[PDB]
Amino acid sequence: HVLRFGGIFEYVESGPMGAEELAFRFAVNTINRNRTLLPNTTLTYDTQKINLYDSFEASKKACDQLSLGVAAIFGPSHSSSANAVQSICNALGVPHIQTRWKHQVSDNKDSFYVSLYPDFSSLSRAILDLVQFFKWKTVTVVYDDSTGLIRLQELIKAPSRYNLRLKIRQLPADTKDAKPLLKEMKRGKEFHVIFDCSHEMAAGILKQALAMGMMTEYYHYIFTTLDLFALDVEPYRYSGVNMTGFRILNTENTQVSSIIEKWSMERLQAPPKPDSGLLDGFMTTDAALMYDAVHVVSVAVQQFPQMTVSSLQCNRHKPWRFGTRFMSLIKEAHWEGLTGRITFNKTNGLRTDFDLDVISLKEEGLEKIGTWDPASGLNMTESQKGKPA
Amino acid sequence: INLYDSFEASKKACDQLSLGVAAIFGPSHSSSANAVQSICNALGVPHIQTRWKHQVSDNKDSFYVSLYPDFSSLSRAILDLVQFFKWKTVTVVYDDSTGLIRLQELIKAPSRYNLRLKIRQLPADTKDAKPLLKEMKRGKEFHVIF
Amino acid sequence: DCSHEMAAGILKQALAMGMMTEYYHYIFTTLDLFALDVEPYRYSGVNMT
Ligand SMILES: *[C@@H]1O[C@H](CO)[C@@H](O[C@@H]2O[C@H](CO)[C@@H](O[C@H]3O[C@H](CO[C@H]4O[C@H](CO)[C@@H](O)[C@H](O)[C@@H]4O)[C@@H](O)[C@H](O[C@H]4O[C@H](CO)[C@@H](O)[C@H](O)[C@@H]4O)[C@@H]3O)[C@H](O)[C@H]2NC(C)=O)[C@H](O)[C@H]1NC(C)=O
Ligand SMILES: *[C@@H]1O[C@H](CO)[C@@H](O)[C@H](O)[C@H]1NC(C)=O
Ligand SMILES: *[C@@H]1O[C@H](CO)[C@@H](O)[C@H](O)[C@H]1NC(C)=O
Ligand SMILES: *[C@@H]1O[C@H](CO)[C@@H](O)[C@H](O)[C@H]1NC(C)=O
Repeated sequence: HVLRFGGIFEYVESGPMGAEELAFRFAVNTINRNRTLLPNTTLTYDTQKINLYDSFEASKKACDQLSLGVAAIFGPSHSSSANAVQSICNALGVPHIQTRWKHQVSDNKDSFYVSLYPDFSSLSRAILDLVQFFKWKTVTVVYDDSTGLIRLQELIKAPSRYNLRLKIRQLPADTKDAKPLLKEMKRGKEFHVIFDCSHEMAAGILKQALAMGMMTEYYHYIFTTLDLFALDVEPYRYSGVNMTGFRILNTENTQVSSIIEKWSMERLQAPPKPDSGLLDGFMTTDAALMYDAVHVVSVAVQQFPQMTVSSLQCNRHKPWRFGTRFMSLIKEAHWEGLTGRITFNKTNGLRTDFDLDVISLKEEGLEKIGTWDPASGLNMTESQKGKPA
Repeated sequence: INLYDSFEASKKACDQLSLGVAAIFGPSHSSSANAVQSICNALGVPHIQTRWKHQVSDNKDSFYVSLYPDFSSLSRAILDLVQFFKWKTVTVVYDDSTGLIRLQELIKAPSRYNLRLKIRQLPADTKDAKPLLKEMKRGKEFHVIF
Repeated sequence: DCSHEMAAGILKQALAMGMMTEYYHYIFTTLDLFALDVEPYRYSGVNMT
């Protein structure tokens, strides 16, 4: 048996394609081999290359894929294109997967989509638990673009409950012009910084702060990104700095590291950039989310054997006859992947339960110092250091 | 047009441009206006937006105008009013998260002056303002902006 | 008190050790201070003389 998926990827001109497409093709190859699941059915796909930051081209490619006939469209990363693809697949009833966080409209009435990216409400309360553990009074939150203010909503609302002083600054459009901003932060004399940006932006900010001579024993940085292992701590390890972040890729598991070395040769197929200050040979988190997304789609479609793909039409409003049952089978599968266990909130379809672990910069590198959970709060080995009778 | 349906707005815009018009005065909701703006920017037809929507910082569309006042200038006017009134502690109360996009200069203004900020969000329904007003009275501050 | 090559080496090691603050003041007895790279330390607020 055969089954086709819908892949939409915002491509880059020249070089290799995006790492999400590499993870998608590698994951399809590892489902087409290694017969743990899907014995009677093989999986094919169809990838399209759409324009960066456009939604009409995304709608055209989604209608081309739906006229071709797919099982589930794997949506893009940009917010407006994901909104358009969410609208068309909601109107046609085809299930949708998001590997990237988008701004959720509160009064939107859609139910034909899931997003395996962790919710920033739970991430924001994880940051709140970490800043409550460190006993801070004045903190400065630095973001890059305005939508991050949506992503740190509970951090903004948290001075209404505690005695936490909080200042907020925005990084400029030019990535190398942080020197006035870091000069102002050095003049203001704050030593408690929460950065909210991508890992490449965080690497550029950290390098320009090293050129600023900022980080010491006094300063302390908390990064909201989940790609802290992509950075190199070689020019920052011996300076006594307490960079702290969150992780979701449980590299302690052996099969996870097997996936790491299975993706390492395709990573080094693309040339690295040593000037960027990024450690090559490591998974970005969205590739792991795409891997776990198509794996949980695979274990959901394994339970449904009568999956027939119909070439639906955008110009008509005839929904798929299997879309409701397939979505109501997707929305509860407890597949164990590279991001820990995967569960979906049944109210909205957003991933709100996960097992992060907090990492910190030690003198030997980045080490795991604890574990965050939504129900269990924040248990860590440092708090359980002194436990006498 | 239906409530919050970007594909329906896309289909109506396609049918209307197949009928042929000069310019389109699009919807009042942000996602459908974004889809209609992208479609008419791809097809060259001008767009006129009445209500403010969130602008993506790196969208290269140039076939659209907006007639709501820009919320950066509104935030600067609000900050001018607050700095005229000589205040220290304020409570920003919003309902939709895009208001945090709208009043971003007011949140950045503690880096400028010695302004104390308390920011609260109204609940999902409309009749449950009373617990927020009870928390407002119990928090013992008076300068409230909505 | 060293050569300018050892001065560049000890300056890179001091940058890696977080010595490049406003507190630290450095005096070099070598006469080749323009031979050193002025770029990665001139924004750190150090006092090199
Ligand atoms: C599916 O999505 C739902 C989204 O609506 C999830 O509901 C949300 O659940 C979280 C986690 O339980 C809630 O988080 C926290 O807030 C409560 C306090 O709210 C209390 O005050 C509110 C006042 O308006 C009420 O609305 C609440 O119902 C309740 O009256 C805290 O008690 C929680 O605390 C954890 O954190 C604090 C420190 O901050 C500790 O004191 C606690 O002991 C514990 O350590 C949370 O902070 C959230 O309120 C809730 N609702 C939303 C977002 O609207 C739902 O859980 C989710 N389900 C699954 C399965 O994923
Ligand atoms: C920073 O790290 C040191 C050693 O790792 C630790 O003793 C200290 O408590 C940390 N925090 C601060 C604020 O210095
Ligand atoms: C997590 O919490 C449990 C008890 O709640 C504790 O036994 C365990 O040691 C904690 N994990 C770590 C890494 O400290
Ligand atoms: C460093 O030089 C500045 C002048 O630029 C001076 O104000 C400051 O006191 C000096 N600091 C030390 C530690 O010598």
